[PDB]
Amino acid sequence: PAMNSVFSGLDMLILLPYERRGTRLVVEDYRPDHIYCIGADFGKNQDYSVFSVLDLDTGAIACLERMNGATWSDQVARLKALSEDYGHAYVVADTWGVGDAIAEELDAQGINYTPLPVKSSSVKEQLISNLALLMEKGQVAVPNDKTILDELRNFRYYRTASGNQVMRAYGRGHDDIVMSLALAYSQYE
Ligand SMILES: [Mn+2]
Repeated sequence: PAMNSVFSGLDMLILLPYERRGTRLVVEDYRPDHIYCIGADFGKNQDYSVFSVLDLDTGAIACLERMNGATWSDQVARLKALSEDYGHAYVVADTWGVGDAIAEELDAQGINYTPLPVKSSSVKEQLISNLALLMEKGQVAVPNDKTILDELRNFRYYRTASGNQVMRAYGRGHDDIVMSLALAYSQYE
């Protein structure tokens, strides 16, 4: 890792085998004795949407769905399906800048969700520092997928012109997986 890497506790990340079923990485099927939530980062234009199903009883990701270019309505429909598959799991939705259609459709489709708008660097810092702490404590468990692990590895610290800390992907990379995971783990106790 670089000097400015955010996830200094990557060595304590638990790596889980999975089956790739289309856009889903399935670690395990629904356990009805457990309670789940889903961290949801939507894709605005050609950005990736990522939905991370977290078993709140074990702290392990059960399923992660990722794609780009899906229509807004299809993103909501895929989220509905995931929620229903995991016992009407509640969605932690980053509602910031998603547009009226997704917001309206979450309600119109009766999706079980709570808003967590990632509306500033301060909110992002809260989410990320919680994920990083849980990770160092050996409480984060994710599909053992190189794309996921690489996005975590390449998440780094930078300073703005005003001196404020920001966190983002190295180079010209993506962080939708990082954010989806952080949205899920925001609920984990
Ligand atoms: Mn994103």
